[PDB]
Amino acid sequence: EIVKEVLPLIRVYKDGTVERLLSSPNVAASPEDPETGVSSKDIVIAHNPYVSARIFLPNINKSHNKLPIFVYFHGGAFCVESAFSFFVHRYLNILASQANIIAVSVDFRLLPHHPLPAAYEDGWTTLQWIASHANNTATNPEPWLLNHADFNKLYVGGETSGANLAHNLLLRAGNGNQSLPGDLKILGGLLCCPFFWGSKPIGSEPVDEHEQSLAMKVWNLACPDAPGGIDNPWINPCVAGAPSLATLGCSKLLVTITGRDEFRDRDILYHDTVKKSGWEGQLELFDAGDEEHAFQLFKPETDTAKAMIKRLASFLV
Repeated sequence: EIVKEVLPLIRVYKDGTVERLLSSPNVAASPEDPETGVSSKDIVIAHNPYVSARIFLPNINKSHNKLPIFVYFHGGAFCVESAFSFFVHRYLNILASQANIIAVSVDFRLLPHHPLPAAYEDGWTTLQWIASHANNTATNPEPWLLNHADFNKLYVGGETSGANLAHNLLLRAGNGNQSLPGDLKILGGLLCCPFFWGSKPIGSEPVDEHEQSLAMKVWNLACPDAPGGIDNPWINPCVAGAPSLATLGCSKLLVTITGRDEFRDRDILYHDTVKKSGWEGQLELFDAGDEEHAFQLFKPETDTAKAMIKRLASFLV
């Protein structure tokens, strides 16, 4: 019997058995991906609360220099998708090889059982875990990080809800009484169609249906206790009295948008607010074209997807 529902994404029963939308099944890590040459391993970042990940290492054809790290958070409205899906595996294989970087695909906790800020906390745990490698305080070090990772080139990002998550990580890092082990800094933020919303319809957003929007339902499930509801700074970063976007804790920031994404105008407002917030870094915007959310993961062979991957490659640098 049904306790919660946010169709088409998720159904939760009295017993805590959950039906989720599943856009692709999980695939296994690979010693060497046939198409891209990227190696992957599944590792435990933390046992409790349980946080795992897949790490991606491109072909090591030269080893003069160490590689940028890209910590990636999948989308799925905080309640579906996976760090290990066919789509994410194949996508990060492409990115890792094209950009020549190490990728970390984070399997953070999801609704219904873990409301925000659980996912936020898991991302922070991930970053601490990475930074403890750099100052030699990691109890169970990943050799790939010790051997191939350039810790001065840490990038953090994702799609939609995952990009929202990265954004909140940036704010935490830019907070004064917050530090990573060894006071490690984040180089860059990559936010691809980030999930942001608000109580008032803006731009091309439908006016009357706004109260019934899927975003309202998703936010209520992810964080019902949130003060201000859909206007809480976690979901609406441009809301009055939110932390200033001048405190984003990186030095380069690329915001990615698309034509058919429901978050287009929110994303556009967000970038523009960062621009006039006083933030000091390299701020960039990329309009990926007439596409949906995350189109490049689904159709990586299109000219538009290839153009996006190329653009990202020149950013993750």
